[PDB]
Amino acid sequence: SRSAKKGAFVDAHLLKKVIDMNKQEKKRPIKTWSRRSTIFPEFVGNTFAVHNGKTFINVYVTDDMVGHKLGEFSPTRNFKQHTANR
Amino acid sequence: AKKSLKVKQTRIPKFAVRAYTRCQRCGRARAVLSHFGVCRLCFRELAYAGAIPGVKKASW
Amino acid sequence: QSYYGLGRRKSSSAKVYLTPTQDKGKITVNRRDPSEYFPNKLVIQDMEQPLDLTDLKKNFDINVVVKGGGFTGQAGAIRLGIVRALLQFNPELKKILKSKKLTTRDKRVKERKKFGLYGARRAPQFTKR
Amino acid sequence: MRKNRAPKRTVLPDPVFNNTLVTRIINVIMEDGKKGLAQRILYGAFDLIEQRTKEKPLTVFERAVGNVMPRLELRVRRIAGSNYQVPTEVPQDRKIALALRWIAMFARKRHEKTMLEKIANEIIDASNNTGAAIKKKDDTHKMAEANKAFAHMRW
Amino acid sequence: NAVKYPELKIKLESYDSTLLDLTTKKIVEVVKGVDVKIKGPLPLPTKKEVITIIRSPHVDKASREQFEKNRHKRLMILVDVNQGAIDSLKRIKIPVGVTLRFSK
Amino acid sequence: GQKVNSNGLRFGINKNWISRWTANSHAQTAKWLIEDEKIRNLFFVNYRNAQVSNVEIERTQATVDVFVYAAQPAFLIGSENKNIQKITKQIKQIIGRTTNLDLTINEIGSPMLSARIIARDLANAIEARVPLRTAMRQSLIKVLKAGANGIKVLVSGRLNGAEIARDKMYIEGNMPLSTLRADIDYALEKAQTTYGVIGVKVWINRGMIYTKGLNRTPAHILHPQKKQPNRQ
RNA sequence: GGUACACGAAAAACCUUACCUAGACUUGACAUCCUUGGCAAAAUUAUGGAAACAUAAUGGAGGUUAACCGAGUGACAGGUGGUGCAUGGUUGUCGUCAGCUCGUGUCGUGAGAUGUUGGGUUAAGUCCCGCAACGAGCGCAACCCUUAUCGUUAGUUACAUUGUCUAGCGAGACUGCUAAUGCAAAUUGGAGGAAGGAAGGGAUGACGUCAAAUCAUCAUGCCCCUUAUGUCUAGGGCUGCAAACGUGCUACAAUGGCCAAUACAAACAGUCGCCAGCUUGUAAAAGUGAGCAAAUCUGUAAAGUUGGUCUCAGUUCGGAUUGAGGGCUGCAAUUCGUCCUCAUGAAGUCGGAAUCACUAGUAAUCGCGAAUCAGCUAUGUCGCGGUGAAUACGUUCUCG
RNA sequence: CUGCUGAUAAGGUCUUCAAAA
Ligand SMILES: [Mg+2]
Ligand SMILES: [Mg+2]
Ligand SMILES: [Mg+2]
Ligand SMILES: [Mg+2]
Ligand SMILES: [Mg+2]
Ligand SMILES: [Mg+2]
Ligand SMILES: [Mg+2]
Ligand SMILES: [Mg+2]
Ligand SMILES: [Mg+2]
Ligand SMILES: [Mg+2]
Ligand SMILES: [Mg+2]
Ligand SMILES: [Mg+2]
Ligand SMILES: [Mg+2]
Ligand SMILES: [Mg+2]
Ligand SMILES: [Mg+2]
Ligand SMILES: [Mg+2]
Ligand SMILES: [Mg+2]
Ligand SMILES: [Mg+2]
Ligand SMILES: [Mg+2]
Ligand SMILES: [Mg+2]
Ligand SMILES: [Mg+2]
Ligand SMILES: [Mg+2]
Ligand SMILES: [Mg+2]
Ligand SMILES: [Mg+2]
Ligand SMILES: [Mg+2]
Ligand SMILES: [Mg+2]
Ligand SMILES: [Mg+2]
Ligand SMILES: [Mg+2]
Ligand SMILES: [Zn+2]
Repeated sequence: SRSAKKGAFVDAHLLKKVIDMNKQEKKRPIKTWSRRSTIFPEFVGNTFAVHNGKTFINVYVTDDMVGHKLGEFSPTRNFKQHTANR
Repeated sequence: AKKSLKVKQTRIPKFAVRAYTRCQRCGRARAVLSHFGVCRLCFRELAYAGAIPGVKKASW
Repeated sequence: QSYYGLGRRKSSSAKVYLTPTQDKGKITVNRRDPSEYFPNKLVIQDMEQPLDLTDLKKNFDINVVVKGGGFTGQAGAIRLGIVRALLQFNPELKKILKSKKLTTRDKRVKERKKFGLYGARRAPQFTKR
Repeated sequence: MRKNRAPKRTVLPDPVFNNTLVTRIINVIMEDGKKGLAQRILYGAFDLIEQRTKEKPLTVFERAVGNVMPRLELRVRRIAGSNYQVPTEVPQDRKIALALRWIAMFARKRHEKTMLEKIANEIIDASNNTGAAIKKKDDTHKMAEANKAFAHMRW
Repeated sequence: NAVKYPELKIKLESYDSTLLDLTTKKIVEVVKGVDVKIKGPLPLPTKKEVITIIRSPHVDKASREQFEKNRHKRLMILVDVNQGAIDSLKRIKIPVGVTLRFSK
Repeated sequence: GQKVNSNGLRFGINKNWISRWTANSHAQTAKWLIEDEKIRNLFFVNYRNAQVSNVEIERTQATVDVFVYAAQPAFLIGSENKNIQKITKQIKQIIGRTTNLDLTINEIGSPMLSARIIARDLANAIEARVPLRTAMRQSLIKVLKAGANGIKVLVSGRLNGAEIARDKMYIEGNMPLSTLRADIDYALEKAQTTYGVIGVKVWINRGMIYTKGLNRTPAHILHPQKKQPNRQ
């Protein structure tokens, strides 16, 4: 869907943080709100805490999740069972 | 909350798509006529008062 | 001695030029064969209706200019134009034409859509419960 | 509670066979306001009648409509329970209109190929007093004859 | 004698009609009082804009009224004017509703 | 039921527009439409004691002309033209110093048969705790004595401070509201009472307009002289 | 309920936004009054940052402080917080139905009656007769706009097959003439006429009922909050989902599906736009690039006509759903945009009890345009034209 | 020309005033 000449998209604050934490050996979860950022190849191996709307859900990216959007692996609304009206 | 929203609308945002058109007389956000910059319920009042030149009732 | 007529119908003007000739009428619409201009859906008889019952053996050369409307509207316009030009040749046709009422503007035009209505006169579905 | 009788528009003579019934049945088989399509259907059916019956299409059509054309109508009048029917003589105009409506309705339901052949074969079948519109006319006639008793009381 | 302005195409437009006719009358009167051959004050199709507004403050979208605004338009082209006509034209004082679109 | 605005129904047929200008673009059309509203609202809400019947605004590419018809223009004039400069500076601040202002005060002749000032007097009397029956009766009798046709006054709201809203109407003379030829002047005002808001609507009939045309003529400003200045 | 349910909302990804989570602020994001100086606010570049905001930069238009930029400062600002059963304003409904009243007079102990009922005629309490009533006001009608014929004015950017067309003024239709019957209003028929008896459509909506709707367009009495129910920002939400109803679109098909050629509109809109032509691409579109501030240039008309093919099947119908590759807008398209291509191919073969709209260019049907709009499964709303029907015997029944 | 056809929770606003112009 997204254009070709435009390419992918990251907020680049996430990109700077990812580069820094990749150069650092003792990585920890990266608390990010940018659900719009796509998972770049350099992201692989890190763990992110994405703001689902209320809390920060931890997602561990792999060599496979590369390409999708960062917030796509976390939800925003929860529904599990209805109740009988009558 | 209406005064703060009016003032924020006058103030320029940091993104182009952030900008929306509010009525200039009142502060109504939806149903704004860009030709006149006035919402429908104030356009009716101005037209009935004769403020807008050339805006007469239509018979078709 | 040519004759000129101006008919109208459903917002479609017509300019009909009647020329006296004795080598077949050879009706012509907008420099094109009527059988090709119209869908030839027998609407030709509609425009010939005032030129059939009285006469077309007089072999009037027909020069028609129509700009506007569809094809039935255009046919009605040229019918009215032919009649009105015929009023300029031997006004005795005026009585017979008036008898069957081919010399009156139809006056029927499309109404304007009204707000709250799905059209000129249709109304939304009404639910009571 | 209207106390006004509606006007009537001209029927217009047909510009091919000079028979108004042709224009009437064209308008009856009209759908989506397509005069050209309706006229094509009728004239193709009449040409098929030429090809089959080897007789005059207008004469065959008149023989069909006159035979299908009913005589009595049963008007529903409820008083306490169900409805007791009332046989009344119909005007000629409504008689012809009902004949054409039945012809078209039973023509657009037959099992055959293109509607051209559909209506053509329906007309040729109704020309010999054996058809579906014939069955409809027979049914209403028999129902009126059964309920002949209440003909005196209408309203 | 000189001209200095060939084919001066004055174009008039206004929300009001009668004021437009009066202004065109004054213009043609002055330009005939001076030696200029006016082509003619012809009319052009009037652009009509229609705005539809719901009457009610809250609900009942069905009840809505309409308003119109017409931009009446006239055309008038002068062949040769010269200073003798231009100086007289300077003192016309067209009313505010009328709008000029002089094209030289 | 609901009735269309008497002024709005007659505008563009037998009534000219209170603001007469043609803007450049849609962006400027809103600014010019709001500035005139601010000016008129200023003249009406404040400097009320002068009985300003109506203010008309006339603008070109860059020049603003204001015509203020008032019954007692001495209050606008002030003591040796004092408040005149104050209101001039107020208008200049409202529109802009870059434009040229042409304010013009006009004494309105035969003020009594003007719905705006009749309604303003009604609202002032209501706010001053004057009894309503007496107030409307005196206003109606003075309007009729002024020599006009029927006048209809509708006063609605929390009447006399009551907890249940009522409405009181006085029609005295023929007021054809469906007729378009009639010269009907309609005004509406809000009396801000200690118990809330009272709405006063005054229709006044001033004869029939038998001369076809979009006015372009004064309306009950002409019986005496209508010549006051402050212009250039 | 009728009078809510494609309604407020004529555009919810961010903003809108009023909701939730979280990070920040306190005479405040905005304003006045006062003691007081103006030698700023913006915008942008750095670092910290989810962004609010902080520390440094160019220290800025100007006009000496005019507006605004400040300090001090307490009155206060602020509230889409409650109460539409405290209100103004605006609106729905009975209903464009024909009613609602008043002054004087008279009748009655009185509420009250008369006029307004009675006979004719209308859409009408429209009008005429009668009459203890005589008059009057609002409502009805006409005056207003537009369509139907014509004259005149004007001929470019229309026409230029020469009188269309556009828009100012005017003529025309007035029960005006005639026959019938009625006291008279008036009703019906005929003539001429483009138009005949409210010529078609619109605007126009009486007193009042429903304590009808709106404190969330706006204004406002009263109550409530005042380092928080006020303010800024980031993320989520208004798009959920066993279900039920309303309004619409698409279909179940040969009056048709697909392909090719091709004829005929009106109205409207356009300089962050309409986009002609050309090149590229299976296509959405991209690049180049004229023309147009517009009767000049642009916004492909479709149904329709002809020809070819399918041959009555869950199909060359039907397009839902689903996977993949791309286009555009936008900081950003996952929650949550739409378009194109490829691929898959749910239901559905005319829909139960029961209901809706419509009396001519109407219903049905086919396209075009505009408003809000960066973009939008608006199939919604407001408009325009093309083709273009059937029926009305009558008020027994049904709702009002 | 006589089918059938039953029910509808409680309390409630709304006239302030003529002294008079
Ligand atoms: Mg507010
Ligand atoms: Mg927006
Ligand atoms: Mg629809
Ligand atoms: Mg139902
Ligand atoms: Mg939001
Ligand atoms: Mg400085
Ligand atoms: Mg100083
Ligand atoms: Mg209420
Ligand atoms: Mg009565
Ligand atoms: Mg009596
Ligand atoms: Mg009487
Ligand atoms: Mg009327
Ligand atoms: Mg209520
Ligand atoms: Mg309601
Ligand atoms: Mg409030
Ligand atoms: Mg937010
Ligand atoms: Mg919603
Ligand atoms: Mg085919
Ligand atoms: Mg050209
Ligand atoms: Mg093209
Ligand atoms: Mg074909
Ligand atoms: Mg199946
Ligand atoms: Mg298919
Ligand atoms: Mg998406
Ligand atoms: Mg099948
Ligand atoms: Mg009707
Ligand atoms: Mg029963
Ligand atoms: Mg019981
Ligand atoms: Zn507004």
